[PDB]
Amino acid sequence: SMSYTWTGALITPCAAEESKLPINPLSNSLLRHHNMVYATTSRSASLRQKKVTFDRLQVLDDHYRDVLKEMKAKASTVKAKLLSIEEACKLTPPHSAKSKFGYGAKDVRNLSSRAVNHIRSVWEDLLEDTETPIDTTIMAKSEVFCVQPRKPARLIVFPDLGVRVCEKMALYDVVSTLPQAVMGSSYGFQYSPKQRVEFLVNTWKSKKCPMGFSYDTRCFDSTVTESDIRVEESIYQCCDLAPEARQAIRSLTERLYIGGPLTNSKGQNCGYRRCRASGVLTTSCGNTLTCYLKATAACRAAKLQDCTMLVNGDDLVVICESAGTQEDAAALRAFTEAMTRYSAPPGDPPQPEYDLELITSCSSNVSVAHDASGKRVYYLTRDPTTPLARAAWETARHTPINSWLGNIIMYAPTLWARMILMTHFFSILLAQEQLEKALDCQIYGACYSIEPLDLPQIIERLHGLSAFTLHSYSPGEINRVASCLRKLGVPPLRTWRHRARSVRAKLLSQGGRAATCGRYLFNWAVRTKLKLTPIPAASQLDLSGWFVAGYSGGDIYHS
Ligand SMILES: Cc1ccc(S(=O)(=O)Nc2ccc(Oc3ccc(C(=O)O)cc3)cc2C(=O)O)cc1
Ligand SMILES: [Mg+2]
Repeated sequence: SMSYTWTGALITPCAAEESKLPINPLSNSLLRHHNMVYATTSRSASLRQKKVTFDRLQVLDDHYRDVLKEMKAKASTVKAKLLSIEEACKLTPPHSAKSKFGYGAKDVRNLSSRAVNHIRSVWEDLLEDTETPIDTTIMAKSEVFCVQPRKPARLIVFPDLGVRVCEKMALYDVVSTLPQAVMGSSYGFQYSPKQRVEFLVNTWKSKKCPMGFSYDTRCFDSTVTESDIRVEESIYQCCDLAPEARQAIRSLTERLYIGGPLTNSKGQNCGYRRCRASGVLTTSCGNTLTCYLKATAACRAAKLQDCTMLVNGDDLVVICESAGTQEDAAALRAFTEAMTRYSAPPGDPPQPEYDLELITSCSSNVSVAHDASGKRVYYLTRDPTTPLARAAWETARHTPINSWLGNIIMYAPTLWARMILMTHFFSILLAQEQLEKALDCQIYGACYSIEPLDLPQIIERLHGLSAFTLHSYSPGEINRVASCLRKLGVPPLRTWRHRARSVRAKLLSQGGRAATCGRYLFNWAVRTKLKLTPIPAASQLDLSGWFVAGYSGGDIYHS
């Protein structure tokens, strides 16, 4: 069927939309070619609609059914709990989109009577009505990028706040534990960056002759069929569930997940969706299961040998035993035709890779550097263009979510995160006296509130002390960074080193945690290297829930 149907009403913004990076003294200090940075707006929605609107072709075979059963066998071992209204409310980010029924995220978090009572009526409605398509809002997403040698806006679709809290009640526990139970080590979100690198590196070295490839599905959400979503529900249904949770899942599947009506911000009927909605709780888990199911079966169809996969939502990376250059290229092509029949045609043409550093997955790649001892150390990195562009935008404009903070956290060991992001934001924060103010950022889609001053302990725990001593990065990595800086008009190494020494001096003079940030985060900026010993606070850190599951588009806040 058609992924989308349109009435002709426009996808409208609900306020003024900024498209250009402001000329700001602070941001200009980070990136000078401000004209290369732009934010997508509803003005390009029409372009996106065209690309995501098409008929889906799907042919299921024995391999598909075989794998599905294997997956359900594992799902069968799970017992999901069903969250209380209060537990669900507490999972709503403070900046979550308000309800059209007289209450916002704040009322939900504070368990206001109007919010809880409306939430209860919505739940009761899910138990009683198994057919009525739930309404959803379609909006053009506002994201920042750097121009290329421009991307149209992504379209997000999400139900009312009341429904969102109900989703949490019925499926939060499911989407948090089912993926790992069914997919085991193949489930990417259970890994921290370091553990992802470890898994990838060990898998790679475990092959006699490794061959790997990332597989990019063209607009994955739109390729998801009604069949796919019901297959997804069938897996969820193998879980031991509370009666009400079971009905809620059945109802949400038919009324929301398989599709439904689209309404713009002006309240006008916009069209109909028959594919994955980007803004529901099951999107990450659902996409991961779907991608995993299709790929695993595609692998069997292509006769790839000793396949080891890593799936993060619609992101897939496979590492196998090579059968030789020619055979590999043919097998990859067969794999692709298999995925195509399953309704997951390729966007960028997949290509086999024989150098692990050249494989980009989850927008990142593995690279190696050296610690102070001179020992090789693997770590996760990525082209810094987008991170830097967004860092600039966030410097000039206040944003609910600070991607720079998440990038410092997730890419702490990288040359660019340390040289530029750390230096830039700490100098600004120290100057504005806000080192103590907690800020929100996202990790695998979930929102977290973090204190910049705790960064040293966080980095030590997630990446190890070596994150503060890496040097001698790869020529490929160094060149990518340097070319990025020239492209965006970002100051050179020497400028950042000078700025870094300057902030480090100040951080040290403040004592306490600031001093710790100065010693560990910027030891790279000085010749007189301080001794970096284990930070006591890094022992009493509970960072386990950070890497349990993916929640992008799931409106999740972890506290
Ligand atoms: C966190 C960090 C760690 C070590 C150093 S270093 O000064 O000890 N060595 C390097 C300094 C710059 C660099 O990569 C660049 C970056 C920018 C430019 C440039 O501005 O053109 C040139 C080389 C790579 C390395 C290395 O150890 O491999 C600087 C920053
Ligand atoms: Mg894709």
